[PDB]
Amino acid sequence: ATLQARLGEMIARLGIDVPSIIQVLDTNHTPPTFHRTNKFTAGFQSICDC
Amino acid sequence: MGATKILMDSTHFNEIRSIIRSRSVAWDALARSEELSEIDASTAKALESIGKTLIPLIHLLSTSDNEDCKKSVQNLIAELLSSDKYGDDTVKFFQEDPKQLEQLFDVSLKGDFQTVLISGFNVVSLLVQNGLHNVKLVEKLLKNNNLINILQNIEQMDTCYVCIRLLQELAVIPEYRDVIWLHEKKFMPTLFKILQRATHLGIQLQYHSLLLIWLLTFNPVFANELVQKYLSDFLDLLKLVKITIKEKVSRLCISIILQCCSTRVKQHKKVIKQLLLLGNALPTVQSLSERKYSDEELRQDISNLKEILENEYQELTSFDEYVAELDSKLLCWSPPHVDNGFWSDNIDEFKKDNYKIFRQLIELLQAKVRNGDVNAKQEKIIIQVALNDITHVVELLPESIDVLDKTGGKADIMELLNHSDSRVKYEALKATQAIIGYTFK
Amino acid sequence: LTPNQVNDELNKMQAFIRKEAEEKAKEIQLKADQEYEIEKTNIVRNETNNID
Amino acid sequence: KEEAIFRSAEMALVQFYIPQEISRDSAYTLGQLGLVQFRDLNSKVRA
Repeated sequence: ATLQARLGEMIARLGIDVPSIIQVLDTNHTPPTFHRTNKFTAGFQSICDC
Repeated sequence: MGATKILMDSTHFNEIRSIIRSRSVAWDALARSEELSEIDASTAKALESIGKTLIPLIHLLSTSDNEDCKKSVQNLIAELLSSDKYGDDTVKFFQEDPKQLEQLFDVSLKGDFQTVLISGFNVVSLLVQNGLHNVKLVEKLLKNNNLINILQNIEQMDTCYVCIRLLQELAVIPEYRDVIWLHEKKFMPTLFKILQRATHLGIQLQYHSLLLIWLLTFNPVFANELVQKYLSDFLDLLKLVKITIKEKVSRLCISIILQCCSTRVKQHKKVIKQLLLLGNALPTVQSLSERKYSDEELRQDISNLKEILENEYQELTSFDEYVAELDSKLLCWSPPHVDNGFWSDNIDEFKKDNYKIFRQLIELLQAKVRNGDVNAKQEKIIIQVALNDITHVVELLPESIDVLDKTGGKADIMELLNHSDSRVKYEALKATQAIIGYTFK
Repeated sequence: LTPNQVNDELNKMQAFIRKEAEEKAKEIQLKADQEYEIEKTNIVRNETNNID
Repeated sequence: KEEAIFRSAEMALVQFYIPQEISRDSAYTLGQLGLVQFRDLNSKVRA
């Protein structure tokens, strides 16, 4: 939702009225691995998942 | 459903149609109020529902004094013309009797801004049919003050866009193309203002505005007139195309520029080409060619423009042209990058008559320095061009150093090295380095 | 909601592409008509020079 | 709300269709946003 809102804000900033919406494609492939981390945990998580 | 129909985007025109369609009590209530005729009421009854009764409807609209009722009737007529279920009948009812078209046009171009816009759109749609062009009626509509005032009001973006689209559609037929340019000064400055302002509706306004200019650019005489009388907008069109986002606008701008610079147009081979060089068009065209335009037609137009610019640059590489420019003042910058440079034949010719051209250039520079008007921007540009040419000549012919020293050119260059004009200062420093580095060694 | 919005946006994009294609076709038609008028008059003169 | 990470969060594979004109601007704003990993599309085409 945030990504779509940012894209819409960009489209408003630009002069093009052509939509550029996006939709989810649920494949069977393995999704990537995402870890939000604060500065108190970034080094810890990096050393752990090395 | 008719030969052709308008295809306005109607960002606010559709809202205007809905508002007009919102109020419909005037179709029959006016007759009860002794305003509209009973036959007029019967005709408007059909209009209320979503071949021959058009003429009495037009007569009732003309005779009616209630502006709202006239606006509703005109909106209904416009919808019938636009609607596929009645477009063919609407086209036929005027095609088979073109006499009433003039009366209908006279009925239009009046009332409120929305009402006037709707009536004008209806009139344009009627007059844009394959038959019954009615050039005189088109000229009268162009001379109408209401439409011109609506078009000039750049503040109302929706109204300006609607007026521009109507004018562009009315210029599709070449029969009315010449009459359109008859009042070019009335609208084109506003049209060029729209492009200047740019540099959904806003993008759409530019596309038709560029189309309107391009459409009128078919006639070579009109092309030359537009290039001359409005050279500022013609020059700024290159920058607009460079900064444009949509590919259609850039393609239209490139096509307009090419048509203006086409060899068919009179004085285009020289005056227009030089004006392009006066606008730094060569690097812009090179960058545009570097850019990967999606449209194949746009790519072909860019290639043609690049070829034309290359031919103009080659023609500008004439030593005779450089001599002629040096004969007068206000030297141009396109020759001196080749003739006093890659075109060593020009330098060899300048060598003749004991550095005659070098002596003339040194005399011009000394006169400019002694004039005391170096602070002038034009004088600064002339001095910079002269310094660049002198530096180019000195490297080729070391013998000219003695001529410069005898004429005081070395002292003048040294003094100019301290000039506050940084652009001129760089050229002066380069010339001094060339003279001291090579000849004085 | 999102799949319906995605379908609506896809339809809008298709309509925009169709409108852009129609505008390009109209511009091409106008340019072709102008070029035909320019060349045919020149071609007519070239072919009728012998007759003249 | 919050989207903290024990091990990961449910992430989605999303396809993008964009117009040619605004493609570079969309790429720039996405890069300065920096949130999506593009999988392989034209890796067959060599450098």
